[PDB]
Amino acid sequence: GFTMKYKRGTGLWDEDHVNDFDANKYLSARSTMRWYYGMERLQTRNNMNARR
Amino acid sequence: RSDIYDELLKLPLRYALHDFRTLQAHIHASSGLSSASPDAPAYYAVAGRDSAVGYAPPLGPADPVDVIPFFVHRSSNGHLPGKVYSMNAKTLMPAFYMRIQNIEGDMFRFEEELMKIFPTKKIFVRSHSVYVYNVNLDGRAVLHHWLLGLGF
Amino acid sequence: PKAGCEEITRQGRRVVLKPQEYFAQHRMQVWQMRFKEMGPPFSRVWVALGGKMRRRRIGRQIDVKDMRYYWRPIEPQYQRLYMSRLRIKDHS
Amino acid sequence: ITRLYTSYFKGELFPNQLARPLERLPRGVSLAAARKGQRPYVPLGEVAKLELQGDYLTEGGLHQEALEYYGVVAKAYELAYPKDHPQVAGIRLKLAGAFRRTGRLTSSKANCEAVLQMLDSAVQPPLELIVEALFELGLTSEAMSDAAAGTVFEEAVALVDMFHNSGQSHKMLRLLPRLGRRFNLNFEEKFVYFSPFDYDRVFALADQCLERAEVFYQARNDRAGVMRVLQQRKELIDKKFFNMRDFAGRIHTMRGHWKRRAQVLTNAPTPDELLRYSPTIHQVYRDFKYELNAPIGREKEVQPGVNRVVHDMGNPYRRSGVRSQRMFRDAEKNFEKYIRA
Amino acid sequence: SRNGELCLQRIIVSYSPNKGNPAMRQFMATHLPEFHRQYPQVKIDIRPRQWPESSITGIYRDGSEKAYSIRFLSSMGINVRFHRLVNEGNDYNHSFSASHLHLQ
Amino acid sequence: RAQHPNAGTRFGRVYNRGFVRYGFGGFGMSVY
Amino acid sequence: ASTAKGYMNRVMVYAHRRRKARYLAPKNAHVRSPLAHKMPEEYGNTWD
Amino acid sequence: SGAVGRGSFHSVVAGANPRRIPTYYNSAYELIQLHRAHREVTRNFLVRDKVFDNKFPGCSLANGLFKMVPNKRGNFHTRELTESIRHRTIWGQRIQQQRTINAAILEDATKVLSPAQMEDRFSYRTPDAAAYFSPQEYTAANNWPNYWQHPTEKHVVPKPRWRREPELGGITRVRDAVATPIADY
Amino acid sequence: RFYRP
Amino acid sequence: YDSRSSGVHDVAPRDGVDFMYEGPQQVLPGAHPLPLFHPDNSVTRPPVSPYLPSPQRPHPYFTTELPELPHFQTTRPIVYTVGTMKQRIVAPVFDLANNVTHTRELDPFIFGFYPETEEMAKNLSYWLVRCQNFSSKWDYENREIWRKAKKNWPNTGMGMARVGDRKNHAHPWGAHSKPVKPWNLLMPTMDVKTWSKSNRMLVTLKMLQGKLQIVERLTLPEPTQEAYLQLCRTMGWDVRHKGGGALFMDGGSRLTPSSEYDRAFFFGSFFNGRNKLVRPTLLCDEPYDYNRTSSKARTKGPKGQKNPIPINRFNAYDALTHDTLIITEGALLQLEDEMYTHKLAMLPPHIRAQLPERGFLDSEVLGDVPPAL
Amino acid sequence: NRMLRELRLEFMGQTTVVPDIPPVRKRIWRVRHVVRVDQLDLDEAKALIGIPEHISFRDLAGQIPPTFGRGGSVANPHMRSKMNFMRLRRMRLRDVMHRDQLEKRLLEERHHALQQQQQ
Amino acid sequence: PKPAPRYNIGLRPAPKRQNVGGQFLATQKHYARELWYKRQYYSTRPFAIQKHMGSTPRILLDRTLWRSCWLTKSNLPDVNRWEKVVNSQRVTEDRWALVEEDGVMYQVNWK
Amino acid sequence: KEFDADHPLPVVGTRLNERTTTHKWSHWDQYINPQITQSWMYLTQTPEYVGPRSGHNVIKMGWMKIGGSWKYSRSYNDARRGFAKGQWQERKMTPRFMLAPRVSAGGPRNRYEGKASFSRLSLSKLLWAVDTGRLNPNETITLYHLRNAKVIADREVVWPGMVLLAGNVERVPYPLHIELQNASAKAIQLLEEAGGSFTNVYMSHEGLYQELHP
RNA sequence: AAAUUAUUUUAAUUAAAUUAAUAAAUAAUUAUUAAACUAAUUUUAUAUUAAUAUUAUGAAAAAUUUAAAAAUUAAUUUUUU
Repeated sequence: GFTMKYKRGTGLWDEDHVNDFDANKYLSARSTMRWYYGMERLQTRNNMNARR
Repeated sequence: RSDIYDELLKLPLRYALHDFRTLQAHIHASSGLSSASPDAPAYYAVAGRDSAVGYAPPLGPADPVDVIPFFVHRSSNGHLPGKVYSMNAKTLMPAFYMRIQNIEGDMFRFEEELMKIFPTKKIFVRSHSVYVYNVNLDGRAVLHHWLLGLGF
Repeated sequence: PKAGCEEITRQGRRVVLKPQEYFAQHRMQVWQMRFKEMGPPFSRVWVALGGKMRRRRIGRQIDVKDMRYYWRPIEPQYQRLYMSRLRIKDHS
Repeated sequence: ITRLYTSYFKGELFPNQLARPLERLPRGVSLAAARKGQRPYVPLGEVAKLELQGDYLTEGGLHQEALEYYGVVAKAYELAYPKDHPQVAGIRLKLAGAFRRTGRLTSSKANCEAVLQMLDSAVQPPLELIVEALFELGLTSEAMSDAAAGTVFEEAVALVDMFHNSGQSHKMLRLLPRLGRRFNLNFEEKFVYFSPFDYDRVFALADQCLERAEVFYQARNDRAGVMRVLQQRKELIDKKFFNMRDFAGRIHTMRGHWKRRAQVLTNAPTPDELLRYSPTIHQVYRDFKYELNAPIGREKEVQPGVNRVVHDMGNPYRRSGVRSQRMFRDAEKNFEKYIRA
Repeated sequence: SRNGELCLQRIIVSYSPNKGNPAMRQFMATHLPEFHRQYPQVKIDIRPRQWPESSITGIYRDGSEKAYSIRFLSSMGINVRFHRLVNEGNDYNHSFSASHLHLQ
Repeated sequence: RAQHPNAGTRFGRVYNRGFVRYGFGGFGMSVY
Repeated sequence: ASTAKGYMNRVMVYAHRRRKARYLAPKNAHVRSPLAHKMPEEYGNTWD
Repeated sequence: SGAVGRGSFHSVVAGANPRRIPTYYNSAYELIQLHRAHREVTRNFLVRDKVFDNKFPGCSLANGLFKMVPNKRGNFHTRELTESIRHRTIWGQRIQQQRTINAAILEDATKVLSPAQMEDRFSYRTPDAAAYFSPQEYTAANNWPNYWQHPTEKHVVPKPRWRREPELGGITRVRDAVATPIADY
Repeated sequence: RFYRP
Repeated sequence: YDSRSSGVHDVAPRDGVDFMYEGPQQVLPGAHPLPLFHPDNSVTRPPVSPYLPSPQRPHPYFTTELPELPHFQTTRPIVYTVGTMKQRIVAPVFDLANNVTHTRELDPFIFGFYPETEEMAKNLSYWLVRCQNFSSKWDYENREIWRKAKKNWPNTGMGMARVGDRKNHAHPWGAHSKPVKPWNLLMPTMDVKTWSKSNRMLVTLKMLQGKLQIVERLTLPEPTQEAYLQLCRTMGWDVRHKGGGALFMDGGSRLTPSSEYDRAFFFGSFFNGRNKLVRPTLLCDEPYDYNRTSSKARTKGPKGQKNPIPINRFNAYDALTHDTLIITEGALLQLEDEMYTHKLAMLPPHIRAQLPERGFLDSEVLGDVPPAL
Repeated sequence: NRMLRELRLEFMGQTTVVPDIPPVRKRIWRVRHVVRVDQLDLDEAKALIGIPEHISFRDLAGQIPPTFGRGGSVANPHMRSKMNFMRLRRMRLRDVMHRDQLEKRLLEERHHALQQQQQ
Repeated sequence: PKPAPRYNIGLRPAPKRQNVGGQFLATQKHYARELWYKRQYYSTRPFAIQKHMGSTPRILLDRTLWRSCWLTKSNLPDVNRWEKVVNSQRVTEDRWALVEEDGVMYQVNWK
Repeated sequence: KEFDADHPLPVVGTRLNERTTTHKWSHWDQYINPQITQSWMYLTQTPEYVGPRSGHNVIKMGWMKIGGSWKYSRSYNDARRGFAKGQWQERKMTPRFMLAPRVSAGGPRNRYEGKASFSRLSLSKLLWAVDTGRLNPNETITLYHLRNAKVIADREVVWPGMVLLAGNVERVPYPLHIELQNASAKAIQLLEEAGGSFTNVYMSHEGLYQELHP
């Protein structure tokens, strides 16, 4: 349906306007590397998907 | 209103109030021009200088020698911090309480000046506000006639 | 393995988000036409019209054929019944 | 069900009835150190009733008749208690306040100057007395038309502004406005107020000495002094009020949470013993010989024991497979370059 | 107290110098240095350990002991449970009743 | 069944010895 | 006697309901009787 | 459309507006919503030019492309960005217009009576502004949140006779003798 | 929406 | 309660630590007359502040400009709104080499907003909820069980239980009737109006607690982790798991402010210890819930806002678990910039009209002032 | 039970000292089968408690405060609980009217010290 | 605006589906006890074996549970050597069992 | 109170002392001395939030505890299912709605497609703003200014645009120009006395948009 | 129909009428939340209300009153932590 798709890239950083309920209180050393690498992936995973 | 202002001018209140007439925003080119400085050069006025609704900057302290111990700020839109909520709006209960939300200072030396006004309304103090109970939109009108007298 | 150890390995139907209702459902139209709610805050009468105003007129009393013309309040015992379906919007 | 209290109703229990300690002047301090800087069976049950009957007479206005009672009490008290005792200093204090009503200021000041020499020689006098001890002496000084030395009132408070914990008075009473759980019936229990002029006597006197110091300068016309009396007095009451301050708990009526009372009637440090003993100023002596860590530098003062091998950071991924322990390899060797001195 | 001499010897105070529930750490600065003056002949020893065995326990000179839970219990209560130890001697358990108003 | 508080003995009914005799009226409960 | 923890918790042996405020008048409301809503001296007025 | 004083075309009726050049207005609230609006158009260009800097080598393979599909960025530039410039321009005029009047007022006014009283006649110096701007000057009220530290009420907090302890490790430690707390009833 | 029926 | 009146204690001192109580003069380890659950002195978690936070000092920082150091006024002119501290602040910023260079005056609106616990709770109660693993809170439902939907024995005449289709929640192979599914769990909507307040009353708390430290640049010589522990060793930070950590709001240097962290530091800030590189901001966009009523009947989701604050903004949890806070001026420039128009919109009108007189609304779009940094 | 309530009598064995005024004589009359009365002439009361003959009782009572235990009997236990509330307020105000009366006198002096300063 | 249901989050382990509780309360799943070690109602607290619920354990000792059962092979590798944290390090000391010899107790080696 | 200091009253605690709990920090003790809010377990909720629901508010019987007696919840087990849905609330007695007669076939205050129902912008509001400084008195104050200056929000400008109401405003002091929709006759004769104007624009919905988002 | 999970608490009570192709609906009661001190008396004594929540038709021993009652019915004070 309608899910504010005009906001996906229109945030100021990469972790914004992406609803990720799967969080945690203390994300550990490699759970943080896993997180930052994650936001950008589903930001470039989405793009080159939508470019192809 | 003058009728309410007596019920403050009668009180034994420290931090005296401005006299009523000098508390009024409501009163020689042509018998004197209007208030908002429209001068003789074809009447250029100055924007925020006159107000028929009753807005005006705070008149200032009561008397110079005293130092008021609480300060009630104004809202972003000008009017004063009194708000009259209701107990249990969900059931539309007509039993109301007030809330004095925008004050800084020592609320207790502020709330100890409400007690002298309402010697019968339960007043509770909290970090930000000062709840006074069983006082409805007429009590809202008593406060502002006081928070104007105090000079805020 | 724990909830049923065989009921949870073989798979049945999985349930999902349950759709909501028309969240102005309870202002049904047998009031949106019969009554109208008047009043200042914290006193809302649901004034209604007279009971006998269309059926039998000839021969009824002369000064009671008009008590049917005033916007009377409905007695509060019904105010609270009908306005109960409206309170439920966000209880507690 | 509305009560009548006709038949005997035993008193209720309530935190306003604690056995507060009588305000003792601290150990390493005696009276004059600050003042010069400025058993046998004796039927005390019979005189306590007598010494009381003196008060009712000096409170009514039969001062001469109350003098003759306090005489008797000044005789039984100096027989029961030894020299230097505080209570024997209490009665020859009111006795000295009994002469001054009847003009005998020759013995009033004299019998009141001796309570000081009976209080200073003690070890730890009650600060409830020694502030009256020279509040009286202040009055009988003026009653002798001594207009200046009658203002030792300033030095009466010159103790309670120094050696009086203005917060120990309402430590347990400060929190009672939380014990009420009702709001529209039996709700006076949210506004339980106890005047500091009842639950603090060393404060009352301090307020009364300065009030008398206000009228002694009112006559002498010492306007520079009447201020440093007032501007002193207000800073004395407002810091006593300050120790009753607390914010309202839940305002509307609460039900059932009755075990919450174990949280309201407790050791709530009054805002005097809070700002005073703040953790940052008064710091907690933490000895690492009992703990299991120290700041980076001091990593050898810690809890000692039998042979210890420092294995590694207790990183949890050591329980995963090998491709997780091939990562995390250079973790520890990096951590010693962080705890080496 | 028996013939002027107390019937309690030790008051074991197991606490943690850094962990939590300051009730004990809050007691050893306010009350304990004053309960130490009234009853100096009580050999108060204290036990800093990681998992505080949360129970005050007096060791009476009769050889017997008596513990007291101090879970979740504030300083003012710990003050009382101290003075509840120096009072009783743990020497007998009698229902206060008719047959027990006169012990002998 | 009309379950209203104040319609009978509040929660059920019990027969303590001060009831089995001296019931309502003092002349005693029928049984017990 | 048999007092048990509180004002209005007296005899507690008769099986009457304590805490019941016997002094207060009955809420006769709808019931039809001469005894309705009348201070006891006005009971003889059975014409109103 | 209105949005400025030019009058919307709904002055089809030839409603004139005489008695003009009448008000000096400092455009206080409008300069505020300009700095707010100027932040958006720059906070929008930042987005329209987001270009992959993949600090990770997993999905580095796009590190040259923009972070928005070419058709979308070609839209968002035109839908939201170029709108926000118009919305920024609007305030950039409602103020540049109001200044033009003030420039005319502040000349015809400066003459008449005083070049000293002039910027007092056009002032807004409420007697309390020392509360908000230079609170060191303000005394006539006690508007601290930590009121017990206002100089007129500093005499509330106690000044503990503290001390250091080298045997404890330089810990500061107050020399107050604790008052024996209440115990029983 | 599909309203709950 | 008070059970186990015996056997809980050993009548013997452990021959090591155990020790009698000598006297009233004995300064016991840990003892203090206030009920503190984190008894930390100034040697364990030492505050990085000019003075120790005292009740006398309104804040443990330079209330005034000290003469022997360059003073840098705020990036923006300053006004004192409702809650602010009405007291000037000057925080000395630290060189990377642990030296103290120029002192910098902080904004009394961001770092001067006095705390009040119940308005950081709205921040904490949000985090302790937003930081669940909602999708983990699944649970089987009555229907989702896959058992016979037909009573095998109709209960007619014998003493069998009045039960059939036993896939309900009573039986050890059943599931709930109203179970807990993620799409039934509320993620709370958090306004920027109160997230900002709930961040400013903390980053002031971390200043009143004297745990606030400003650094010129959070940059490493090389991106290796070892260079980030070596940096912490000179700066004295304790990123050990147990020693209270550090919260870096990396905004870059004073003249080169940047939101995207210094790539050098970012790769070096991956230490297993207790540290959390957060984004240099306190605001976050308005919440929105496109699936407001039921629109999308397939979303997994929680209920509530579909735009949760990400994990690495400045929150209340990681603000109180990490003792020291480490802000580069490149963040202070961003915080004063992003909250300027917010600080001004909250002043009362009789004040708001005085700004262009006092030089607060100089608008670089009109050209009355050369553009700020 | 209503009459007994107006004689301050509920429980068995309770005891009160009511006057012989007329509308009490009916209340006691209706409940004669419940109470056990005893009459005292006032002179036989001025001696039951040792009282000088000259002191009347309308001056003895003019001394006790009117707020004796359970001051008033207001129309319902709420109005009771707001008659005890304000009574616990006029205590707060009694210290607060005290704490400013110290300030209002220091303020009126700080004015005269200032005023007379310029002379 | 309306603040979240902290209910019991971050403090204590999840409650178990009482009669009461909102829809937003996330209880624990069917057939899963809220207190891990209370398999019975009288199973006593395990001495030094905690289960780390919540986030990834900062410092996972070998003798605490993490999504796992207890394995006398993997949890306590050597029963004679006994670990702890010291300066945030997983060190291992010789296990000592206390015996009294002279009225005081001695931290004598255990093996 | 000790009659003599030498015989101190003993400390033999009661159920009001020996049974207490550790003082958590109240929002005042953390407002005084913020040096004690040392962990997130100190940020306890609003004092008014007592805690989660813990009892069954059974009707006609107070608030019962959990695990309590269900002898008297005969109608709580029946007011938890919820009100009958799609069913007349009034089981007998000819529902009060059915008794009253249908009036005005759409309703007594119905809004059809094209009804002139305007949200009331009290003149006091507009006059309050113009001095406050949100509105510029020079520029003819069309509804864009009112919307963009946060005088009125989105939730109050529907299709009939607005309506100026002279509410208690006995006087308007300065020449004020407005382009609003359907001022009240007094509100018009108030602006027109002070040399102002009021040219009531009554735009179609297509015009309502292009005026708010030009 | 069967169940509905957390002791040590801290303000009381019953009601009985309009209607029912015979009881989810109303009064009255109870309840949750909240209220203001109108002559009557003692210097006595007084639970009166508002707002909402509410799946109920039948009252021991008396005093009497209908009815072949052979009890039901009216009645009205009880109705234990």
